Amino acid sequence: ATFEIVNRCSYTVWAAASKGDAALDAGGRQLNSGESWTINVEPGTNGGKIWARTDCYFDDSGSGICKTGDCGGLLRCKRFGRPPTTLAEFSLNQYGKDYIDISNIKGFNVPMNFSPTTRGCRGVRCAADIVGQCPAKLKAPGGGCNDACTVFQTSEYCCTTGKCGPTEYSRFFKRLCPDAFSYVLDKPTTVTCPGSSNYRVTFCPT
Repeated sequence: ATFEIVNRCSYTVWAAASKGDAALDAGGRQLNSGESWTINVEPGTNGGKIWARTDCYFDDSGSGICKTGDCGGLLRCKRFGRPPTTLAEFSLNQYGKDYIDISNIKGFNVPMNFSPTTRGCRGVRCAADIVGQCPAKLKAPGGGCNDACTVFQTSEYCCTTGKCGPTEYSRFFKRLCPDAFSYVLDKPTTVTCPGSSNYRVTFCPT
């Protein structure tokens, strides 16, 4: 599958793509304002994620740090990023279908649209000013809006037992972005697409 990753933000982002124990394609790249990066994701990829990283500093070997979404200090991500990260999530060619969603379960840093570029399904978007509106206790001093599990580490926020409900904090994300997951057991907002669809992830879509 092809993913076109497009930065419409006025600021540079460092895109990242991983399935948690491996990079997808090159794993990461700088995207200046307006730039597009096309990656190839292996068919059958289960639990893939794409995100933006902000305020990164890398040396000549691709080692450094990002203020949001850092993946063990690498330009080319092999692992998932440090919250807060708005997440484009996908599992491809799962019994003949693709499954896509946006998640705020690991917080929010950059607004994003995640849409198919091929026929047969719809896209999802979380484009509200979640950082600007972020509850005081969730504001990441490094930048972005943390999820409550990251901040408070409770069974209720982290859904440790598999029995959690919505919270004041999850309802904040849900109110601003109804089409993204706000907590682990949220009513699913997953879109079913034809197997082997292609996609575009757009940062700052509005």
